[PDB]
Amino acid sequence: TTLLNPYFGEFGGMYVPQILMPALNQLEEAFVSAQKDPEFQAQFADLLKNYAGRPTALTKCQNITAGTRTTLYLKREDLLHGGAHKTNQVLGQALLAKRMGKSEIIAETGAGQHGVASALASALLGLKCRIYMGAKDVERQSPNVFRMRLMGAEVIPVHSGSATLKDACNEALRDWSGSYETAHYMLGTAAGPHPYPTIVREFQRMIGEETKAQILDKEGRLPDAVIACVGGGSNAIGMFADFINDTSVGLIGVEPGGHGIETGEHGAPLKHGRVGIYFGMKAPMMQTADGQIEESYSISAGLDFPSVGPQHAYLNSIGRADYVSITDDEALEAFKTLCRHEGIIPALESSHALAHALKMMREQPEKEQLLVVNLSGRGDKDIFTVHDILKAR
Amino acid sequence: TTLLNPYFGEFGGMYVPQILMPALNQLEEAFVSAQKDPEFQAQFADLLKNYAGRPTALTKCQNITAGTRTTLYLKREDLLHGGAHKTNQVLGQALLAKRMGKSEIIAETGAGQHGVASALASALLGLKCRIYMGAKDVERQSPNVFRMRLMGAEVIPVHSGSATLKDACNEALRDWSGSYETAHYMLGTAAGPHPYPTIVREFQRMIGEETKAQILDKEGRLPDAVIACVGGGSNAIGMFADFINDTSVGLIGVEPGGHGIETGEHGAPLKHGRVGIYFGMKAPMMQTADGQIEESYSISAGLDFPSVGPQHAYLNSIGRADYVSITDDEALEAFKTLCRHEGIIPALESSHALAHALKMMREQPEKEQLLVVNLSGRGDKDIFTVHDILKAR
Amino acid sequence: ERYENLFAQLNDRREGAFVPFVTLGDPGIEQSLKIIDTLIDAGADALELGVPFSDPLADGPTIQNANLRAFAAGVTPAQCFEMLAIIREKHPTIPIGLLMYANLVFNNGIDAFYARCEQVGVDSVLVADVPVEESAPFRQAALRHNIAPIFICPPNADDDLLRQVASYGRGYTYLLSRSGVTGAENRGALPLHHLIEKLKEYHAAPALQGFGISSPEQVSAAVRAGAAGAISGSAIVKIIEKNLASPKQMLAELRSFVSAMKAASR
Amino acid sequence: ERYENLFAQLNDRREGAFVPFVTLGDPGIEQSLKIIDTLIDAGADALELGVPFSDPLADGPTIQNANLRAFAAGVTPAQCFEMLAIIREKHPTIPIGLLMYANLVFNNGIDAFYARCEQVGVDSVLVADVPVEESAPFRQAALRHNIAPIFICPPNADDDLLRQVASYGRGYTYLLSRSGVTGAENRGALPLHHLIEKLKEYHAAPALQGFGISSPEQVSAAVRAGAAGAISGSAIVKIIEKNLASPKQMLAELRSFVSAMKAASR
Ligand SMILES: Cc1ncc(COP(=O)(O)O)c(C/N=C(\CN2CCc3ccccc32)C(=O)O)c1O
Ligand SMILES: Cc1ncc(COP(=O)(O)O)c(C/N=C(\CN2CCc3ccccc32)C(=O)O)c1O
Ligand SMILES: O=P(O)(O)OC[C@H](O)[C@H](O)N1CCc2ccccc21
Ligand SMILES: O=P(O)(O)OC[C@H](O)[C@H](O)N1CCc2ccccc21
Ligand SMILES: [Cs+]
Ligand SMILES: [Cs+]
Ligand SMILES: [Cs+]
Ligand SMILES: [Cs+]
Ligand SMILES: [Cs+]
Repeated sequence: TTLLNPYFGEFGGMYVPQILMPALNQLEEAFVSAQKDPEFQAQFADLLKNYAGRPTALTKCQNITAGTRTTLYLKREDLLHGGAHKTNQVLGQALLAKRMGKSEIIAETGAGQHGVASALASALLGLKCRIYMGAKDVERQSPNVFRMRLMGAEVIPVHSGSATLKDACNEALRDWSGSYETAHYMLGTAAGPHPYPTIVREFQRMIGEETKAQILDKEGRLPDAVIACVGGGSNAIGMFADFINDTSVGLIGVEPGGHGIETGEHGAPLKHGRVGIYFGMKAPMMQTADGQIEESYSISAGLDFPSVGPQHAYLNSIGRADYVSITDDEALEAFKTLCRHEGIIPALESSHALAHALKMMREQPEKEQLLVVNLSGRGDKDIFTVHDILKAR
Repeated sequence: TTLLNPYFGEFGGMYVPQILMPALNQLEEAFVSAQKDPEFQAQFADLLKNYAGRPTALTKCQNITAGTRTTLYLKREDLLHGGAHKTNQVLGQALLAKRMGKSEIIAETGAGQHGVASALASALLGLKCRIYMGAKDVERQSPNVFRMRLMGAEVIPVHSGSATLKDACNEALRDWSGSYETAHYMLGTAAGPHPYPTIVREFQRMIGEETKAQILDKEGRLPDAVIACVGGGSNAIGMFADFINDTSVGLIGVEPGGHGIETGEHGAPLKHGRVGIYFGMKAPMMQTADGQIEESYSISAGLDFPSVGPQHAYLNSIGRADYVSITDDEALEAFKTLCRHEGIIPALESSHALAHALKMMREQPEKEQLLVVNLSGRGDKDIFTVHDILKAR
Repeated sequence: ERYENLFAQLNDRREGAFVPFVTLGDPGIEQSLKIIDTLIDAGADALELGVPFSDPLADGPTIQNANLRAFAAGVTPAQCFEMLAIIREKHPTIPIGLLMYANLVFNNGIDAFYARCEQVGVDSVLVADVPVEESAPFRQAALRHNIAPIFICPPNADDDLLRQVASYGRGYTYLLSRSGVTGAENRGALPLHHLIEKLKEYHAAPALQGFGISSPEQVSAAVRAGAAGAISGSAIVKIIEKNLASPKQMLAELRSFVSAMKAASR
Repeated sequence: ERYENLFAQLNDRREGAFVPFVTLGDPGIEQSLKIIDTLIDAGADALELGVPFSDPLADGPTIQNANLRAFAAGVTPAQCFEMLAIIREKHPTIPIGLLMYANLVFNNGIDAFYARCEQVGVDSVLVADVPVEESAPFRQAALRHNIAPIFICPPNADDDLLRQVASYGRGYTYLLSRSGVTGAENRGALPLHHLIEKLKEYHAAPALQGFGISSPEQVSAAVRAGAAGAISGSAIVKIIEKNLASPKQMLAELRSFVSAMKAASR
């Protein structure tokens, strides 16, 4: 029994060991209560505005779309304190955690942006933060490991499995299984067991709400399409949510194509996986024929995850939202293009969203279209990784 | 002959080879003209708002001042696109450069934040950017060298002299001497020959104007004091400017004390130097008895400069503004404190401003005071430098 | 009706059950089959057997490494069912319980899974990541194919959960000794007396305590608390891990442990 | 009145001036004094001498390194004035011009600086980073102590500047061959005929071209353009740099160069 619907059509649920069900029910209750609480909302609002830096800018590109009839705006979540959209929802979850009398936070991280957000929120609001991060990501997203540790968070390298996000997720959940009484699990994406996909969306929805208000002011109408990368679905659903009932507005999610879908080394379960049960949810999974969970791959640590949030699987199934993939090389080109022609360094995750938007424009340059890319974060963390790759060429 | 006063009392002037005087006069003319131009102002405004991310937040600290009667706000220039206040004025100067038909930019950098700002503005607005940076700073502020180069700027290591900001300044000016017809010298601070100290202040004054409006809304009154670090004086004068005629408002500048003023290894010419002529201006200089320019030292590359802007020397001489120093170790402690108790990673430059504000509070904890620290930038660039130091301990 | 018959025989003998767990195919198919025969011979009242899964979320490193050893041996779910059939052929009456993760059950159809279970002579299935709230198609398909669906009664169980576990489950109730994940080092200390009596009140299948049981004293304590027996997993698996290079000494040490654990159940 | 006498003697002889520059104390005080005597002996009409400064903003690497060599030798402004006095003692009539940066002049008082200049027998001072706009206390103190204040006429000079340089300057006008900083490799190509005639019209002190003059052809061209002569700095200093280990060959190569450069001035 739950207060809210755990499912999005077939997808979602609460597939956790029985031991964690009361934790999840307590969290859902706290959330429903907080959402109705004007004091919680004012405090959340205050942190978002005066601490995080909201509203973020909506930037019109005026170089990269030259010679085409595409008008492109970037929603500047890269400008948010911490350097990614991740900060929005961790601030809400941290308030919920305190509201439930918890003094410790458990988080997983891949890009290290959620980690950094979990650490900064915990420093601010007086929580003891421990962070699980795959050994591979500790290395390829190193700047964020320094940032996290400087802010007093414990960072725990995970060497198991693919040594990436999936494996960090494993350890975080295993930990929480034994610590839920004292620790709140600050899940970093719109995935996992109910109520997380719902909570993460509601604590990210200001992205799309601001975008709507901003684009109306600048353009006098809604976007033709909003475009966002999909790691587990938080930034995309944050962008999409307020636009779902606006049927003219295309909703486009971009999964990591990795080295190529045909290689199997990708992170695109929504379009190239198969429904399964894992990480607390029934959702599209990369899995073997036997039902073992496949390891994913992406150049982008924040997208390198073999599953995806249930509301996206849902929104796709009914054809409300459309999902595509962009490869490493496509994402890199878009990374370079933004750097050199708009003076903005995007996260390699965000670069996937931009790459597809650039494809939309390039494929049909005389098609009149007003596009918004959610620039989920900045690429300071990717600096060395990108350098090492380009040098190797 | 000039349109505007080149001097602040005894300080300022235009001490350049005769060859560069027409460049400076052309620049002053372009500036006076642009300032009266509603189209220039609207475009500048547009870039600041929709591209840079202004207004920046004014964040109330609610941990670090616990147990004291100090209320501390941070003006969040660390949230600005690029990651420092530097971005404000480079966007104005870049517009001026175009307005003067220039297609190339020359800039010096120490922290690499002005460099990054000059590179990003040049990418955006279609200028060819070359950047002079001392070899020492290339190393201790490496993240910014990557950032600059990714954005298509040429970065030129300077090995001459102290291999820091001073020496980068030398090379930039020497270059401009031979390229002024095609290249605009985007000076990075409120120093150098007229009209730069005046232009940089006017293109940074929104910091103090926003701060004023923000503090009035939150507190119903003006600050007791605004506090800012002084590398060459841009962020501080940006903060100070709108508060100069508010005589109740204390204006406090913080020079790098380095290893200790008594060591001679510091960057505090305003309080511990001697008036001289160099870098196009008559200003406080670190100089030998013979009148040779001394090399400065600071843990902070962005403050490691043996001189200071003329308006600060002026504002000090008349006792409008007060200047102090903070050492490396003081700045580091403040760096750690903000990281771990407010969840904000400041630049080591900014940390000097914060350190003094923390001293104001700690020295007299029962003194009721409302303080604003200009948090000029974020400390992503200092991450490894700070780590390497703390590890060594 | 192997669980019903066992608990009837054990109560008749005023005795608790000892249930060892192993991962099927750890460290290889042949040695694992030998391991299982040794577990029975040493006095196992029932067996709990794990199908190697890629991401065992309810498991600490000991069993995590049991899954990996099996995978290193190339062990698939399909080869596990061949083993089970072979095990059932040799031992007609011993209850066999499976420890599953949901995806392995759901993968090629929940009904298809339980039908195969029955086909090979499995008696019960525990799905670690399927709480009572999500169990409907799982427990229905189980019952359709004469398999007992197993449910965990956690230490933090409220009354409504207790009554759900009592009604939904069959064969045995899994009484969880503590929060956390599997592990012989982490021992459950919290008294379970309150839960056992409530489960007996609601006529739940006989309770077996599991998680952190690695010593005979914990088996006896479990029995004296009113439980129908005790389950040891990680403790068993640690002996496999420790003796990988000494296959004969492995079975020797396993026999000793099971025999000691079973003795304490009396 | 050494400049007045020189230009009178040169015009009488239908001849242009050759003015070599060196940094005082490069590579050491002794060798530098020898260098200067060799420059004169080989036919220098006047001398331009630099006081080692920490940050020579109008100088390319060649002279940058001349300043550094001097500093490596421990050369101070005070030791430079000892040299000048010694140089003037030996050569009573040769005009001596100083190349200064502002801070060295301003340091212990502008008046004090020029008074010392006079005391040692210096004839002119060029302050590289003091444009006509900032020159008032500099040119006043110069004139007070019978020193010629020197001003640069750049290629981008307008009429108002020309008239300012003509009125404010004395001894000689510094005619800048090109924008940029000092350097023998970077040669000025832009015609200066327009500036020379305007300076003559406004009765400016005789013009000497400087910056990038490193060959006799450039000296002659300068003279034929109507200039009173030519200044070579970096070219001279490069011979010092090249022959640091061969002190005798240095003076030999210097004599050859100056002699060749002076010949072309006729
Ligand atoms: C800048 C940036 N942009 C996009 C994403 C992708 O995540 P979405 O949730 O928006 O789809 C990231 C992701 N970064 C991280 C990985 N997150 C946190 C936990 C998690 C589980 C499963 C999938 C994705 C995530 C991270 O920073 O930890 C990003 O940084
Ligand atoms: C984040 C940050 N905060 C303060 C300062 C100090 O400069 P102010 O001009 O605000 O006093 C910096 C400085 N960073 C740089 C050095 N700048 C640019 C050119 C220059 C000449 C002389 C003195 C200071 C400077 C830089 O990023 O290049 C900073 O980054
Ligand atoms: O391994 P220990 O002794 O802690 O007991 C648990 C045991 O492993 C268990 O019976 N079985 C095996 C793996 C697993 C996962 C969830 C629930 C039960 C089990
Ligand atoms: O060195 P070159 O031949 O380019 O000519 C310039 C010469 O160096 C000059 O006369 N003198 C020495 C250094 C300096 C700096 C500014 C103006 C004049 C000089
Ligand atoms: Cs903002
Ligand atoms: Cs366009
Ligand atoms: Cs994914
Ligand atoms: Cs306070
Ligand atoms: Cs300074």
